[PDB]
Amino acid sequence: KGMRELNPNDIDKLINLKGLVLRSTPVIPDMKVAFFKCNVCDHTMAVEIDRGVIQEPARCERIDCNEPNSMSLIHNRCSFADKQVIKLQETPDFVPDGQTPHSISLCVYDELVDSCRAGDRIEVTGTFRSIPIRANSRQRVLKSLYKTYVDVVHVKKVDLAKIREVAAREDLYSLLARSIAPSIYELEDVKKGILLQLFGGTNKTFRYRGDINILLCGDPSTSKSQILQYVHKITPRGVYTSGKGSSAVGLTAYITRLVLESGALV
Amino acid sequence: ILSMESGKVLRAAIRLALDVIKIDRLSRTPRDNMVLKLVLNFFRNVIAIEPGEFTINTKKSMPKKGITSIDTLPPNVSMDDI
DNA sequence: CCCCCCCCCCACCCCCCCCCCCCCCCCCCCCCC
DNA sequence: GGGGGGGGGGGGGGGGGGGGGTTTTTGGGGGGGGGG
Ligand SMILES: [Zn+2]
Repeated sequence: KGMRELNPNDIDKLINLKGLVLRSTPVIPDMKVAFFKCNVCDHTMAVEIDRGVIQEPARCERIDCNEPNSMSLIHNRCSFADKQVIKLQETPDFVPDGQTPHSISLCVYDELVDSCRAGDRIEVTGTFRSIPIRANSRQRVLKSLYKTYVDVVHVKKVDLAKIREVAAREDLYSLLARSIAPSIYELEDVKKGILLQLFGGTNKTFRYRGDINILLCGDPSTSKSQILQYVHKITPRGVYTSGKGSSAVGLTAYITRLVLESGALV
Repeated sequence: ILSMESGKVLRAAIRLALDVIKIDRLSRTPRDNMVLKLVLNFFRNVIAIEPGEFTINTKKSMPKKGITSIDTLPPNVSMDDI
């Protein structure tokens, strides 16, 4: 169901959402067990955190000590779970055409932390939750409408025999070369060159490296653009770009706000 | 007293005691008997010193946190020294 | 190829809290049955 | 010999007082692009 379709009947149900990850926090430590130590007698006791509240012992547990207000919290001996907050934007497939996309913050825990990264389109299954937020930290006073978030419980994105058999072939060079772009009429030495570029040479320690570099020139209204598109589709981790400007993607590494951005070459 | 030159003052104390133990059970005057007893009081005292107790005043009620620590040792002492 | 331009980025009431005071409750001691 | 009553200490509650609660212009440097 749509992120835009959620309503207060959902406030404790297990829901399903689809959308785009904008960013995530670093891992946030979330206390699961407080660890208390007695100032006078150095006795220690573990207290589970209940509904986010520290159930502080008012007096020391040991009846032979039983001093009031003497227990103190030892922060770095408490036990912490992992929490992370991720901001999920409404996918443009679902938006009405005349307004901004919505977004929902989602909380994700333990080994589900870093299930996704910025730019990932995902599904999540999670309980829709809501909580109040304060008017000011020095007061208990709460605003009369709650923050909403989804508290996730599942996330999801969006052979050798044949290899050696084909490797026995005699026509393999021509077979593979024509296969990179069989929709394109014969330019076969270009196709062979680009296949050899896909394979590449080798590296060495000492630098000399396995890169192979190719250029196509000649008339503009011809198959070279389609050829670049096909090798882009074939290669595992390459990119497509053009020699100047930036449609939020540019060639060179570049300093901007302060952050270094890596360009298309990098 | 324990640390200085491995506590050679303790050897000074036993020498002050040996300098009456040399003269006989018959020979030792009341002053000599006192000197030997004084050396024993020195050894007893040096054993006996132990950290004091944090003696709180109870006129005024306890705050929302109790006493911060009972430790009474001065900053140049550690409990291993004692 | 050099210089100049021009473009970009950057700087008074209400709640929480703390202190003080008073009363009540619980324990211990002493007397009475 | 045990139970009641009286007296003293210690704790808790209530009240009172107090303090806290962003775009727009101007100037400068540096980088990039265009014209002679
Ligand atoms: Zn204690």
